[PDB]
This record gives sequence, C-alpha cells and structure tokens, in this order.
Amino acid sequence: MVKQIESKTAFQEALDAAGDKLVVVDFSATWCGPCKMIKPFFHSLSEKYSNVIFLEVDVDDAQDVASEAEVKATPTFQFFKKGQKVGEFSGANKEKLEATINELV
Repeated sequence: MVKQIESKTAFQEALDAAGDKLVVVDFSATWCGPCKMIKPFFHSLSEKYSNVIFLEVDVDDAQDVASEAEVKATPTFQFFKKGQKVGEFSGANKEKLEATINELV
C-alpha cells in the first residue's frame, strides 16, 4: 500500500504501524518535474508487490521529515525496518530499487 507523510507525526506512527514488513521511503520534490518523473516506477511497485510498504514524503510539504532526515540530495530512497534505517542510496536508479528491495525482502 502507500501512505503520504504530512508531518513527523505520521512518520513515526507509519514506521511502528508498518510492523516488521519492509518499508522503503522515497524523498523527492512533488513540485519538481524530472524528479516526480520517477514515480511510475517506485510508487508503481504498489501494484506489482502488494507485500511492500512505500512511503511518499514531499520535501516541500513535510519539510520537518526532510530536515530531521538530513536529506539534501533528492531523489533519495531510504530502507527502514522495525523503525531502523537498514539500507539507503541516493540516485535516479529506479532499477536499483529492485536489487535493493530483494535484499531485505
């Protein structure tokens, strides 16, 4: 499924609510163009892998999560689990999402 994080509040509750399932967060500028251009891939796995939780954080609406996350290079994909960052990588490599997702799958 998917969950829009509007504030750090939903961020914490989203990780604890995820349970022990994989949790990949995507930090991109929804207002940007070439950045949101990689949404038919990451946000698209929602239909291919229904057993994966994808979080969509807007570095413009939730600047609180972007600041605490120290994300100064978008797009960025972080891998959280049980509420612990266990993997991360920045770059427009949508193909990498598969190799990485199959890592903690």
